[PDB]
Amino acid sequence: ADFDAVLKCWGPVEADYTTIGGLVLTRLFKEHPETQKLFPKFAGIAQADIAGNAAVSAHGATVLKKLGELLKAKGSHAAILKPLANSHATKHKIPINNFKLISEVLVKVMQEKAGLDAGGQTALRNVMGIIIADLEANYKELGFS
Ligand code: HEM
Repeated sequence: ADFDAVLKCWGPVEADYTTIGGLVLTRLFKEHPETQKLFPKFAGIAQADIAGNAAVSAHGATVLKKLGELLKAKGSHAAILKPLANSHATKHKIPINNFKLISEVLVKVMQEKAGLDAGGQTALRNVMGIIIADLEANYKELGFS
């Protein structure tokens, strides 16, 4: 049910993953400035210059596309999410807490831009909690605790 609740508001997100993606990463770097150093391609860009940066928006689209693919998948999740844990722990070196930060940014962006109401916000927090718990478990399998 919670996946369906999010999907009832996903139209404006998938309509323009680049614009919405840029809003998400811009807001992440604004509100949680310590996250910006986790993207070496973007670390050091003055905050005022992020909203208009096309590469930031393209990278925001990547996360939103993958979340959409996690919402619409008819086969194994687990198979979509294990590779994500692997790359984020071993290649990108992203501490787990950062996933909670980006999830809360997305909740707020969807409230503002995608009509996600109180119940939908709870549903999205539940979905993101499922995802984050799986990432955390897979991180631990790799030795990250
Ligand atoms: C559930 C949340 C997230 C999803 C679905 C997601 C998804 C992705 C995907 C699909 C890629 C490209 C393929 C790969 O390398 O695995 C990627 C790359 C990356 N992600 Fe994430 N990500 C998430 C959260 C984060 C967070 C919280 C950060 C840092 C705050 C982060 C930082 C990165 C970086 C640095 C890359 C590499 C970008 C590049 O190659 O320039 N991701 N992510």
